[PDB]
Amino acid sequence: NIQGITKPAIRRLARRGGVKRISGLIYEETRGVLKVFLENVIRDAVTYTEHAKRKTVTAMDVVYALKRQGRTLYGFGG
Amino acid sequence: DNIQGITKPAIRRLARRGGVKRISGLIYEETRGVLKVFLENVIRDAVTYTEHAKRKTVTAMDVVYALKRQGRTLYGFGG
Amino acid sequence: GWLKEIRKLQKSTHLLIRKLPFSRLAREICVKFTRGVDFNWQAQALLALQEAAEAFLVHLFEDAYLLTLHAGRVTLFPKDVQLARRIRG
Amino acid sequence: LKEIRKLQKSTHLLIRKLPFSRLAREICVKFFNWQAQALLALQEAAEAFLVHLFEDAYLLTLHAGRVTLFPKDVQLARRIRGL
Amino acid sequence: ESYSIYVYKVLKQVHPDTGISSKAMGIMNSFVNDIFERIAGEASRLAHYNKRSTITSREIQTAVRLLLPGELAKHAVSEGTKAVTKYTSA
Amino acid sequence: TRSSRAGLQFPVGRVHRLLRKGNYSERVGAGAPVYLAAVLEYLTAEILELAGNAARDNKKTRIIPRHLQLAIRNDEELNKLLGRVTIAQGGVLPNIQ
DNA sequence: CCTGGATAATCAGAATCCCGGTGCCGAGGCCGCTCAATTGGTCGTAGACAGCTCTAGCACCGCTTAAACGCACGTACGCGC
Repeated sequence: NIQGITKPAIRRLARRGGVKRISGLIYEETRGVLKVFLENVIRDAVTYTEHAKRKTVTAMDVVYALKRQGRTLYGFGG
Repeated sequence: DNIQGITKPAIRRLARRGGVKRISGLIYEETRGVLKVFLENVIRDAVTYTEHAKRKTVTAMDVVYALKRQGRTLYGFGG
Repeated sequence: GWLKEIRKLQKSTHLLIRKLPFSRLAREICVKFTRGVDFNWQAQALLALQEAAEAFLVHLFEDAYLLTLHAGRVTLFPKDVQLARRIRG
Repeated sequence: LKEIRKLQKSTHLLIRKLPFSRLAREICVKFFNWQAQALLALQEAAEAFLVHLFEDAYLLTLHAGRVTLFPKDVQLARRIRGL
Repeated sequence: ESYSIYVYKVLKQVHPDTGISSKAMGIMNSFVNDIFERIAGEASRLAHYNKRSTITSREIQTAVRLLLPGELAKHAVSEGTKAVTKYTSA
Repeated sequence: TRSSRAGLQFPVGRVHRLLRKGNYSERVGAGAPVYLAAVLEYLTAEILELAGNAARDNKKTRIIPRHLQLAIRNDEELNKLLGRVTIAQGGVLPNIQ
């Protein structure tokens, strides 16, 4: 399931960031960081929805978890 | 011109405390650069609190509140 | 396409990671912190995670390609992605 | 390599008080009365910011193989920090 | 009024033989406030999020769970829950 | 004393006071300040335990700000909680990289 | 003449403890006011969660074409010197 992040996907991601020669294990360095990041948002976001006795993380629970992480997402506020 | 009060041995101690083996030449001015642009963002954000109350004595509380606003809290000056 | 592919995705604005493997990875992470139970994920909540993670990854890559040229390199290395995760806190 | 293990084990202020006080009061008139506790609150955070910025810029130094600091070292560390 | 007497009672509880300086007590008395705000603030925002106006012991619990990392949360969740049951059964 | 009922050393009534007069909410439960004072007391005991151990490891009987810096900077869970923190008269960690 | 090993002479490699002076400091604990936490009557209302409806997430079942896995060549470039 961690190999769902494909090789031209990370290539396009680094191409958006402006990287000319994208390396090898870099592709394994990205999904690792993507495993570090996406955990740290989800560990907070279900913690918000478990206080209201709910089994569904909404967009606002993602916004609150990201505001806890230090970066404010705009275009998902309901 | 009080930017020369931050002297080359002081910047040398600041670099040797940070684990620098060999300091370059412009680092003895670059510090005088960044301490001119960091501290100013500490000064005005500490004087506006002084401009918020009716006072002219800028306490350490305004300083630690400005450093809280910038994002680096300071210990040892609350009460 | 060294001078061609650099000027296309930056002018473009849509997603780069596919939605369904990202959703599967987000669910596989979500079942860890829910004591092992299935969990409903809203369509806005998955796209929010996607838009956050894509922006975070391109920011981490554009903050590491400046470390690539610092060592006289044009080839990105994981030493730059582990150094960019050190001067951020 | 000699005094590196001397200041890291110590805790005293590297920058003197009165030049730092005059430097702070030069910015103060750009926008008063400064307590002696407020000058230490201005000096401790600035010194600990300078030492930490040099420590984080030295990681940019040993990334290119160099051991000597550079003007590009203090301009690349604050770029990732967003300051 | 400050925490310099109650933190000192903790200092004379765990490692009672050692002392402290007057400067470090300036840090500690600040430090507890750094724990006091970020837990009670984020809990108050927890009252503002899910349509509430009451901050019970459940709010501070998930506020510690949202702020403290790992076992520092997993042991602080067993310190306040132990204390609130002792306070309720007085 | 409500702190004697909670078995704490931190004042319950004072924490409830700063929770009510501190503009946090308008209806503070009775379980909130006991939990908050216990969490404060636990973390202060945690940082004083590492401060009290690093004092004797440095052969000193009085806790200095350097001992508080050694308590903070030599703990994974305390450094993760206290990320954007600085210590007055505490210096830095000695390390050669 | 040459050659194996025995021992005789050698200047010149750094830092460290201490008297010789001190000098203004700063902590854990008692008296016991006093006023803000205790206790309590009284007001005052929040959501416990159980009813109820209802947009919406899960999951499947599943159409076409955009997209990814990797081979082979191939050359410029992090790094060795």
